[PDB]
Amino acid sequence: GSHMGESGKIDIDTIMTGKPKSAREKMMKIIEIIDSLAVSSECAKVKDILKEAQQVGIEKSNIEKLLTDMRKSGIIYEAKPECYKKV
Repeated sequence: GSHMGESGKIDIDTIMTGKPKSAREKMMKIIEIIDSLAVSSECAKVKDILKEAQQVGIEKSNIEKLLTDMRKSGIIYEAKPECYKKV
């Protein structure tokens, strides 16, 4: 913005150095939807992520294995059935 800060102990560089941009292009998109849905919820319903991510063109098989990778990696968590929140 009018200033910046660190991404944290993880960045974009560490991804794009060993993955195509499609990694960030999806990763960021998923967490954007999760965080946008979570912005006044305990969690984002993956039903809603399934809606909006199929609208950005992500496949439901993608969304569900992506969400799975994310919760299992610690990029997000569940804490409710079918409802996930950006870490």
